[PDB]
Amino acid sequence: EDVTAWRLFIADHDKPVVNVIDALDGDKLATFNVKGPANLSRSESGATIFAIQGSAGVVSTIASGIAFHDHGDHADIDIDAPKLLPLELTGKKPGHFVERQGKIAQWFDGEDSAQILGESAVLKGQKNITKVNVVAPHHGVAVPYDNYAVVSIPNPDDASKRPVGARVVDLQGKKVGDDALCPGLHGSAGSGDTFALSCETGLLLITQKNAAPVIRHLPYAKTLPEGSTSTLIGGKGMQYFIGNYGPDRIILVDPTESDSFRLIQLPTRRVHFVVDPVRAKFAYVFTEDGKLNQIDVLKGEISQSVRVTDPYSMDGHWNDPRPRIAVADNKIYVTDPLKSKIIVLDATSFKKTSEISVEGQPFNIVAVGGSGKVH
Amino acid sequence: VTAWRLFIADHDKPVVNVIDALDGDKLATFNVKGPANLSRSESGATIFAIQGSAGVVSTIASGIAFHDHGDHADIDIDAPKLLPLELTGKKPGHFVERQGKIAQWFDGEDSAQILGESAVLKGQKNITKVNVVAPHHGVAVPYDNYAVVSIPNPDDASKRPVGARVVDLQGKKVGDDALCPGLHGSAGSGDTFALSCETGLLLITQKNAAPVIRHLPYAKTLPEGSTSTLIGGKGMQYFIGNYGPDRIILVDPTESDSFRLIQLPTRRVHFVVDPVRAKFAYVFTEDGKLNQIDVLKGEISQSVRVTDPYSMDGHWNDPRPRIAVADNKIYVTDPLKSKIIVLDATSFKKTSEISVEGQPFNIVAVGGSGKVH
Ligand SMILES: [Zn+2]
Ligand SMILES: [Zn+2]
Ligand SMILES: [Zn+2]
Ligand SMILES: [Zn+2]
Repeated sequence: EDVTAWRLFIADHDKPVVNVIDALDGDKLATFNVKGPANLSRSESGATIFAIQGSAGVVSTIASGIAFHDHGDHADIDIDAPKLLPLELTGKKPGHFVERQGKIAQWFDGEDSAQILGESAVLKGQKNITKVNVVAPHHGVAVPYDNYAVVSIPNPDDASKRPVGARVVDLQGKKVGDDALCPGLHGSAGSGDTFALSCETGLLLITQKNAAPVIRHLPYAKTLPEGSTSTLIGGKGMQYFIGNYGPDRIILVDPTESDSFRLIQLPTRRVHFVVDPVRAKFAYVFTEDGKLNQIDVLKGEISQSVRVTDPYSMDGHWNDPRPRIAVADNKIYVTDPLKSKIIVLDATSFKKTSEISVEGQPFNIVAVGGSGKVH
Repeated sequence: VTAWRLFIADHDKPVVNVIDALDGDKLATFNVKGPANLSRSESGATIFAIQGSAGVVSTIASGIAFHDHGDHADIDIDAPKLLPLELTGKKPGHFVERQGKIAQWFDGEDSAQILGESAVLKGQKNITKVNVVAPHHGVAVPYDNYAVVSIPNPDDASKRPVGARVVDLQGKKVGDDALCPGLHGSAGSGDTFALSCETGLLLITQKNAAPVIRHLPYAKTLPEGSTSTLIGGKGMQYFIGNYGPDRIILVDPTESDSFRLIQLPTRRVHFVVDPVRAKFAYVFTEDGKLNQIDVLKGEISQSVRVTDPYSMDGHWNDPRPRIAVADNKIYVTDPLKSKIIVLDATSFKKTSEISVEGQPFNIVAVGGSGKVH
């Protein structure tokens, strides 16, 4: 038969719980108790979910229960119950998580090393870690490559400031080549074979073929107004990045083209954004007015908006829970933490079709899934 | 005299259209029983329309065949036509032709079907049924008086097969099992046939005895990943496989360092080899680009945007482009726009868009050049 399966993973803002919900009909598949409130990341394969618990000093790992086999003209889908895996990563203040092609790099803001591992080992229940020295504890990022990593460089005068650039290291932590300076580095995302790190002058763009990774700097277009990016997302089916650019602007970046940057002005301040992995021409931004906004990436504009929640005006209460967006199959999911629900929209009509009740303050959300044959 | 033809299956309708590759003109439309995957014979004389949901494989005389004088070669050009021969059985799957021997797998049967290409064009339905122990999603490779067949999982055959073995044409085991967990992916290139699995490749060769299977493990220097789908060089001996969805591996079975990795810009939608200029292969990626692979250099040598993006997320059977090479052109189906894009294989410049009613999807090309008089 032919089976479609998608799952939501939803972290509570206050309680150390991750809920798993069937995205297609909203029923509860599992509740996992962890140590602290979590931020969530999925692997590219979708087979693992990582729950980063900064205040608890741990990263927990969940087997999503959905995995695929690439068989050319068809795909197979393997479906099992979601489960908490034995793999935990421990260290002071876990921060940015980056996974690509099964390679995993977990940053720890309070440690002098990042932890590199692999998804295939994790799924088998093996913990096989490489600790890579990052010189001094700082709020940084590590990007995993074949036999190398790219790591942020701590500010040499006060490591509590933002990092000052990035460098290639081998997996013994040995610097390779020259430092790529990028003052005020913060923000990271991948899109296809290109990884981006944002800073005050532009983006660092990283690729790897059959040698060490190569870092190039793309400065912000001179046609842009003053600003810089501190948070990034990356297209899935098409190569691009979207960054913030001040609190009510975003930029769209094409790393494959010379006419690289386009500015979109939002009517109110940005709460969250995500790309649509299924409909590659679209991304979504949620704004403080309570509206979900459809971004037409190729036209470089907001193509439509719809009210989903009451306003979450962020001026003055920057720390409180706010909506987060996920996409699964042909639906868009928006958490409404203050109402203990998730709003479900049809992606193409851009209208609400259902809502899912989730006790607590459902906050961070990621989705995995697809369809395949079952023989 | 030159003649090339394209056979194009609709994604949803039981239709196979035939187009003259040189001017784009529609030549024929064949109505079959269900939506078809398409395979061609090595000779190009026959096209096979595998209709999984319909329980049948139909056979089409392409209308282009070659016969010799020794060497030389004449090109015999006729209208394409449906042939009476049909293979029937539950859930036809993998088609493997090797040297005019054809092996058709049926996921729902306990036997695979072996036949000759010649015997099809001559109207003969002489099917040899080779027992494969239990129904499973496997593969059979035909040899002279033997076949190599996948081994079903002994627990439940519903899982992926666990290896391959040589059998006689009754299905009686010959020799020892070649274990290869999670076996899937099959292609031939020159004197070697490859099956991929989670530990590496099985490589099959044959002289005057049973075929011989050896295991080529993935090089320990490779990143984590595995291969589950393969294509084989035609005119140069190599294999190309996936290695996760946005990478391919190039495999040279004659080199001790057999594996070379290539990073794709985005995830792979389809790939084929170039049978005319054998040092090239082509990968279509979800970003809508066609990528030329220079196999000798081990690199992507050029890329061009051909379609809108077709993300590999969604459903596995959302309609997406497929590639075929004919003469000095490359053809890319664009199912959601009811058309085929034509590019010059050297310059990668688009020369034509051929509209085809429906959702043109799977595509294969046959043809060549010979004398007539
Ligand atoms: Zn298959
Ligand atoms: Zn399969
Ligand atoms: Zn941060
Ligand atoms: Zn002649």
